[PDB]
Amino acid sequence: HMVVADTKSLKLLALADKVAKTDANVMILGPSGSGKEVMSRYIHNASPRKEGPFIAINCAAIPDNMLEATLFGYEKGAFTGAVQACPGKFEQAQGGTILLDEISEMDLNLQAKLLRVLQEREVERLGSRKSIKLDVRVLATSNRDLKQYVQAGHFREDLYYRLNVFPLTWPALCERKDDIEPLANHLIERHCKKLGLPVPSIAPNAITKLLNYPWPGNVRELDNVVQRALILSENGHIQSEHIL
Amino acid sequence: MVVADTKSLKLLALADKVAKTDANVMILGPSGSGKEVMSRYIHNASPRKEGPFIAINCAAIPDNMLEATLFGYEKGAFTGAVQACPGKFEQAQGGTILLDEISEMDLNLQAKLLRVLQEREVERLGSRKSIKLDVRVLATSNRDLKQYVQAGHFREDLYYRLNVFPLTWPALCERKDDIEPLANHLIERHCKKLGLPVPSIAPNAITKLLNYPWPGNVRELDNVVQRALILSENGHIQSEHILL
Amino acid sequence: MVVADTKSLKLLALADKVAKTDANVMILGPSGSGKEVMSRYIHNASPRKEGPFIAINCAAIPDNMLEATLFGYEKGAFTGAVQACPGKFEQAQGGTILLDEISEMDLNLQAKLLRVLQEREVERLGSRKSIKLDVRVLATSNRDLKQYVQAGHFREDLYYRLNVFPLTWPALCERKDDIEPLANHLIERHCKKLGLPVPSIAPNAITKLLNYPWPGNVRELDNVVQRALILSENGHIQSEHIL
Amino acid sequence: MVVADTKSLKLLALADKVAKTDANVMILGPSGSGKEVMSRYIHNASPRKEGPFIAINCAAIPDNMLEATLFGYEKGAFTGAVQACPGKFEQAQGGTILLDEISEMDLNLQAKLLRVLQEREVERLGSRKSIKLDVRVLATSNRDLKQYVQAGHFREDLYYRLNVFPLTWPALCERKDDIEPLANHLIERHCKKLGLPVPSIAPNAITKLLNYPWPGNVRELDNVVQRALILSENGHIQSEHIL
Amino acid sequence: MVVADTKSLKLLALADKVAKTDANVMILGPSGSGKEVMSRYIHNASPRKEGPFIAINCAAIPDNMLEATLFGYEKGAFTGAVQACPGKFEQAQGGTILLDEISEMDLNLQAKLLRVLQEREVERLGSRKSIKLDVRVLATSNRDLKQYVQAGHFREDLYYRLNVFPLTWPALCERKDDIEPLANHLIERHCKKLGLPVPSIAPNAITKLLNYPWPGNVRELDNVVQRALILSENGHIQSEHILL
Amino acid sequence: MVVADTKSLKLLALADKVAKTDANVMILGPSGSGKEVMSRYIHNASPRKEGPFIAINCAAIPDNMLEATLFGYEKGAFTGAVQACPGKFEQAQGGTILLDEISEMDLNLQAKLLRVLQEREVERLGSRKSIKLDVRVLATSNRDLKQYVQAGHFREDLYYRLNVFPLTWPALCERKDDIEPLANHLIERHCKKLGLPVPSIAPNAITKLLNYPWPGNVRELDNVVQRALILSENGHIQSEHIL
Amino acid sequence: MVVADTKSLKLLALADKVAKTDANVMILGPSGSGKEVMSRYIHNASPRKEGPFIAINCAAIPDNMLEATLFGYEKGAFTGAVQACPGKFEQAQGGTILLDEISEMDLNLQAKLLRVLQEREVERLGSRKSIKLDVRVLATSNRDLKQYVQAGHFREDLYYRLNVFPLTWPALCERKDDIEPLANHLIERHCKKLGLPVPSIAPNAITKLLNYPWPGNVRELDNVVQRALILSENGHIQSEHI
Repeated sequence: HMVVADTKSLKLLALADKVAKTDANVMILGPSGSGKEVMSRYIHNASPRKEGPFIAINCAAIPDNMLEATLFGYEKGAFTGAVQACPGKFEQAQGGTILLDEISEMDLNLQAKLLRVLQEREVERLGSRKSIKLDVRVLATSNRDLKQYVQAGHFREDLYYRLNVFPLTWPALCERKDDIEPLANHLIERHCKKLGLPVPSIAPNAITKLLNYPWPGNVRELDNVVQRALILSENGHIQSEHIL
Repeated sequence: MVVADTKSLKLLALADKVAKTDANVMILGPSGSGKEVMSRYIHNASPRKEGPFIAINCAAIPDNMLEATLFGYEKGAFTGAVQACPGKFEQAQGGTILLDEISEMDLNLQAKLLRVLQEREVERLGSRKSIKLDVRVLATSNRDLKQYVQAGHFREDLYYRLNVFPLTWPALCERKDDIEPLANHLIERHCKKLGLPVPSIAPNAITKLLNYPWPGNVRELDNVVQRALILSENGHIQSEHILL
Repeated sequence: MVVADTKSLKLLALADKVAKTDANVMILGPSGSGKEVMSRYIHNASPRKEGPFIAINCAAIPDNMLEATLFGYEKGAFTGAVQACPGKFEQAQGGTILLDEISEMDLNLQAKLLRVLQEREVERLGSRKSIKLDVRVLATSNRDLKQYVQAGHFREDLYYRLNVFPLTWPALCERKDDIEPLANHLIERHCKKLGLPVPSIAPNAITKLLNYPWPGNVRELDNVVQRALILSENGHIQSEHIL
Repeated sequence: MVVADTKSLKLLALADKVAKTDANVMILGPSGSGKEVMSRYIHNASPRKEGPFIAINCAAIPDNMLEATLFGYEKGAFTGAVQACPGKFEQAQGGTILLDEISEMDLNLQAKLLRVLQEREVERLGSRKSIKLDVRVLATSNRDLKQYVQAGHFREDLYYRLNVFPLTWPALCERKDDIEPLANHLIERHCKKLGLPVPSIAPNAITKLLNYPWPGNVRELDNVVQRALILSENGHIQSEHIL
Repeated sequence: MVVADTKSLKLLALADKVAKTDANVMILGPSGSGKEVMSRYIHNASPRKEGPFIAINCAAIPDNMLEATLFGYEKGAFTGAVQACPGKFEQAQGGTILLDEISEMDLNLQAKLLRVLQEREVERLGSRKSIKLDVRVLATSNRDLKQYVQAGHFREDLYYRLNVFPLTWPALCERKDDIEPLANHLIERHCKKLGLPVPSIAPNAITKLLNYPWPGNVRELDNVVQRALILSENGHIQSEHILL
Repeated sequence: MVVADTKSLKLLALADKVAKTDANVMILGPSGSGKEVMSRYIHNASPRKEGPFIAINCAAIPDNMLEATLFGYEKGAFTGAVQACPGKFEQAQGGTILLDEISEMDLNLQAKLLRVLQEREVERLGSRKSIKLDVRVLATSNRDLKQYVQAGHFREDLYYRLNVFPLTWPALCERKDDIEPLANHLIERHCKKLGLPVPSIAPNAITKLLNYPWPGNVRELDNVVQRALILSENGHIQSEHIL
Repeated sequence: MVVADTKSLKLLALADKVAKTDANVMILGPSGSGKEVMSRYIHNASPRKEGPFIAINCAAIPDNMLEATLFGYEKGAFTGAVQACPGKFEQAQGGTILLDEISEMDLNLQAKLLRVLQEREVERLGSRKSIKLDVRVLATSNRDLKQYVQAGHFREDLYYRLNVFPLTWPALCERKDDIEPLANHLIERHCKKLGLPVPSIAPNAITKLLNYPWPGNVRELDNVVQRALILSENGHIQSEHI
């Protein structure tokens, strides 16, 4: 799930263990593609809502301006092309948890709607007046300083405070170097199992190579380097290409 | 109805005065400083006590619906007006309406609100029928309205009409003696979901809370207090901007 | 008709003169200096006293309904017009219309008002039918209309027709003798409106009232006095800058 | 009508020469300086005196309706055209049309007026039917049309067609001998609608009027005179323009 | 055209030459300098004299109807095309068309004209039937068309086609000897539709007429002469205006 | 036109080599410099010489109809498409198409052309049916197309597709030995028109024609020589350039 | 394939390695430099050999139809969509899709592509039905994509997914040993598709070809060769860029 070793990273998980027991909103900060995904899934699994549903949406990746319709759902005719009814992500997360990835990418109007969801514990689909009662635990993510974003007038202050009771900052890779190697081995394992392949190991000098690179792209970059290495082929031996 | 600071107590004594009458009351001071309970207090201490109390945040109605929810509308009044709907003024009949963050109303909306205040009548959008009103008006603003008038963003005639009895609700750091009893209250109300309320917080944590400027006022305190309860139960060593 | 300052008394006497005539009267000076007493005073001194008195605030009509309100309209004349509706001029027939804050009309509306004044007729929006008018005109402005003409924002012919007889109602600090009878006056009516004995005003509170410049003129004074009543029934010290 | 300054008398004698002809006449000079009657004069001294006299102010037609009222229209020529309507030229058939303030036409309207002058026929908007015309044309501008041509705002060919016999009506201060009979005529015309015509009385009213430069010309004098009659209604000296 | 000044007479001899042919003729020179008749002179001197002479002023067609007037149209071709209507080229069949002030055609229009010139065929707006043409083209321009080409406002290929044979009709002050002969004609032409031809116009008036630079050329002269007749019969002193 | 200058004879020699093939030929040089003869010559020298020869001038199609006439269209393909209509490529089947002034196609049209060249099929607008094409392509530009590519106005892939065999047709002043045969040919064709063909220009007129630089090339020459004929028959110093 | 420059040979050896896997391959280098062959070489060297090979040039789809072409659509999806139409991904099921000049896709379209790679399914425009996908992706770009990312024109997440294994095909003046065999190949080709004549080529012409920097790379070489063939039909020296 999430295996790690840097002491700083262990402290974060201990922190995550404390909020997990409660139903507080968690904000996960840090660079994108740095592994915030599993920390979210980790929190849900440690929470009383573990058996409930876990729903994730990436607010920075929904095409055709469909973000708002995805979250809130809609009735037929709510907008051009709404040719059927569809339930929102919140409705799907009922009794469980919802992850709102890259939340800083919602427009102000959308933030106002999210704010009403949070304080009212209810949601209404687009083109509908009926409110649907909600029992949902909210996790979110931002790769931005949200306070800064508030002060620049792009993020609502009242929403910032409701989403920020318990911020956890997930470090970049270069400031938890002890997590490289268990991460890399986990990436290998993951990739080979999915392809139905024996999982190889990483020679010590490749490890060193991996430990002494700053990882501008963090884990997304690491996962790339590692998949490339497997192509250059099995049991990895300074088949590690950074920027050569 | 919580306070202890001498400054705040003088304010509630002034509240008591206006409450007796039907005068419009404008509440100034920063957003999320506690205003909403001043207004509920004023209503409770007023002869309209048994009447409805209706509030609206003019800065938090999405989809441009603020005007629609204030005045109500008839079916067809605008695109989406698919039904008739009473406005907030109608609902406050015989009681009190609180217009929070009034400084957000655009000039046209302001001109409509002025008429309501002058005629004690209101018409729904898409209707020519005026409804006789008996409503006590309360309002809040987090900005200096005199200035906003002088900048051409707020009607002068509306400012005076709402300015009979302006009460300024000071920032938290300017009423430091409210911080301890506020923190406590915030603790009990939060725990009031099968949580045994941890007491006061330890004296050193009191001190810590007293020696912080609270740039986010009561909203910030609430965050800090709920965060403290997560970290856990009967607090000592909790967190704020400049945690180290 | 509540004044005692010499400025004001002379003003009212001038107003008594136009009153007897059918001339357009323009009332200048700041808004919220209570120049509504003047226009209603004029109507009541006029031969049209028993006729309707119709006021409209040109600077306070929402949704751009100003034109439709003045001139009236037929069903379908513009989007939203689902009925016929008489204008303010029609309602003022045989009496007086008050066009408060007239410097706010756009130029197109001014041309229409000019034709109304010249032809003594009015057409509703979406109608080609003329309605004969017998209506006395009064108006106000808090702007200098002459400058507004030279800035190209106001028609010159309309200016001349509206300004045969301008009366400038001065700021409160320029008629300090009006302050106390005014203060007493609106105490009385924000007391009679609630049925209870009218309280006294401490001599020192008086001097406090007379020595303030009143940037908001009568509108401001009204606030101060209402506030004084809330702080309760016997003026001693109630005020307008805690600093 | 009603003049005394030799400057004015020469203009009137010039007008008598043109009136006998069918030439287009352009009358220059400031707005609200009395052109209306000089046009009227011209028509009365013309062989068409028994014909229609039709006047239109190009600077005062609301709602962009200038073109519609000039040329007329058929039902549905534009949105709002719910009927057929004769234009001003049709109404002037066998007489005279006055286009006051012609410099206010946009260029496309000018091109249409040019055609009408050339072909002596006119077509209603939304129609292709031409109506042969027998109409004498008079016109005014308060601006230098020649410079207006050079600024690109007025058609050269239309300027020439309308500039056969331009007559310049001087500002009031440039013909002071007119001011006293003008005042008198303004008073009577105004009192003629109920009251008895007072005299302007000796100078101290007259010379006061005479030593003022009248930036607003006769519209301004008209106002001063009406105001004076309010101040009141027999004597004078109570003339106000600065104060 | 009535003239003297040799230079004018030289022009007419050039005109007599083109007239006998079918070539396109461009008449240059200021507007309102008597061009309109030189073209009619060309028509009458040409073998097409008995045929139609058709004139359109490209700088004077209101409501953008120039293209519709030139080419004609079918019902519905544009909004308000409520009937069929033949173009000017159709009406000029077997005769001559004068395109006055052609420099005012937009580029699209010019391309259409070019094709008419090249194919000797025309098509009505909103139709694809081409009508065969047999039409002599005359044009005028009060501007330097070669430079207008260089300014990218006039097609080069069209420039060459219309300028086989340009005739530059000079401004009045450049042919002083035409003035008196023209003047009398104006007087003669006018008293024609009325009474006895006044002229006998003092010689001092002639001199006055001859020594004026005529900024407005013939149109100005027409004005002065007409004005003169109004001030009375038998020209003596006349205006331009109350001196300078 | 016979052609004689040394330069030109070599270009025609090059044209003959590429004519025997199916290669796209691009002809550079100034517009109106006789490129039409090069294109025609290539077709008549090619194996497809008996097939259709279709020319379009991309810089001369009004109403933005260039794409429509190139590709053809179905009824309804666009506002005004009230008919099906075959494109110029279809009409060129088994032969040759000349795309004159190709540099004028917008980038979207260029991409559509590139597709036709690549797939050797074409779709009419508003259709999605492919028509197989056997058409040889010739093109023309008066721009340097490489530079037009580097400026972002022309597709690089399209440039390379059309650039296999570019031929630069020289300006007139650069093939001076061609001026006299050309001049004679121009006169001769023009007079085929019942006019007897006027003899080969006086020698002095030839030298006059030779010592001019001809900024307008053949278009300008044709202009001059037609003028000369009007200054009638048999040419001397009837040649005008700038005087 | 068709190369002899050792740099080129190393490139193919890498191509062979990635070919046997299912990884996305990105081919960099200048446009008009022969990426075409290579994509195809990979396909034919991969386990998806006999599956369909589908190529689309993202820089060459007119009328803004790239999105429609890629994803397909139902009738009524956009204006003009008068039929249902399968997308390129559907056509490539069990095979390989080549996305040429991918840097040319807009951000919205990039976000849809990302979803296709992540979820291994595709919706037609104007439909909610997801088609399960089994397709190997190849891509090309003549731009430095990392910098395109840094300039904000390309999605970072999509960049990483497309670049586990970038291969950079150098310009012709970096692989001068490829030039002669390539020119021969074009001669062979462009006269196999004729009346089957017979080829040739002269020493001094080779030198000419070898000492030119080829700003247009392969595209320009092809013009020169075709042109030279026209200019004769045997031997040479008549190679042109004067």
